Amino acid sequence: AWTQEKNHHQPAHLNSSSLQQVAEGTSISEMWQNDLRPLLIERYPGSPGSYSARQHIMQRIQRLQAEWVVEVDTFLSRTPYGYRSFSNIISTLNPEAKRHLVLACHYDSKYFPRWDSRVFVGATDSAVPCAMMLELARALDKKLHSLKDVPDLSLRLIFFDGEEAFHHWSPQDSLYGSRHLAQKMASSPHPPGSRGTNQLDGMDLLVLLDLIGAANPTFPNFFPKTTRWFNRLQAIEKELYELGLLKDHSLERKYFQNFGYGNIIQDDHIPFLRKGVPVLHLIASPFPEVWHTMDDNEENLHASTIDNLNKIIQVFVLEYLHL
Ligand SMILES: *[C@@H]1O[C@H](CO)[C@@H](O[C@@H]2O[C@H](CO)[C@@H](O)[C@H](O)[C@H]2NC(C)=O)[C@H](O)[C@H]1NC(C)=O
Ligand SMILES: [Zn+2]
Repeated sequence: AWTQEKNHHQPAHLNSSSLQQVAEGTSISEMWQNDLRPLLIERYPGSPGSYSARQHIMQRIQRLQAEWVVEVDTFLSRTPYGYRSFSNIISTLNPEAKRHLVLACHYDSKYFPRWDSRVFVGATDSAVPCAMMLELARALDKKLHSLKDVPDLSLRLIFFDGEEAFHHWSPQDSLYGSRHLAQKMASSPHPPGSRGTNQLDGMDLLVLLDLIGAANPTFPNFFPKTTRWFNRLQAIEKELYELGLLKDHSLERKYFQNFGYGNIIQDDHIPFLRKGVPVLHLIASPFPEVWHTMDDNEENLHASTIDNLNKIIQVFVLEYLHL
């Protein structure tokens, strides 16, 4: 049986001709204004916000001509203030297929106390992620639809709710969603019901994205596990600025750069990675120079980036999936 095939996969590099067509088949002003901004509001749990968002998504997907199958995992937990609810979102093309490329932001904000009209939002941290993840199945829509035949392998999106700790980051004041997804992924098997094959077996990669939207970032590579793939972003990022599908960018300041090895950063990803899942963690390091200050907004953003960085994986994602 499969479960071990996951670790043989290598991609289909396309050519310029194609490489052109969807460096132009993406508009980061379309993203800015349909996907992104109408999330720029306070969207941590309990909040009127944690719905205007959640909901916002849902149709943002399904409105699409491709093939998504959308699930709200929702549950009740221990907040250092009591028993708030939580709502993980789970987009899915080909559910029956049984190995998946998946991308996954945190869809919530930080709670921040209320002493004036000003209020947190989190641009970079992190609606920017989700926003691309949204671009990323718009732009390449029908390419994604073109696969109903129907080996087993497709595309899961995930939006974790409860990235952050209320008062105080801890092993048990944080990640709420993430963890609750693991032993729920783990519990349940697909095939339904292939005995020693649950949901955590078909998770092919996991490219978690956080802190995305500053000028001039740098992403380590943490897990050699998945750096063979990191190599793809070495690779994409050059066969590419060369041909100049890249604005306001040079390769003597690369962000997909290789040295920050086996390092102590703790997102939503840890407990997945801790059923040995191969995970890929991508996250301006050092942190956007405004992280969490009230100043984590539009202002200090930068189209360019997001974008360029929006293409890029809209290749990898392919590649992987033999387009
Ligand atoms: C770029 O790659 C594609 C193949 O992925 C080439 O065009 C395709 O070629 C075959 C014809 O049998 C089919 O896969 C498609 O019908 C073609 N169309 C499209 C739209 O991709 C294309 O010629 C290659 N470009 C080069 C080599 O410059
Ligand atoms: Zn944060």
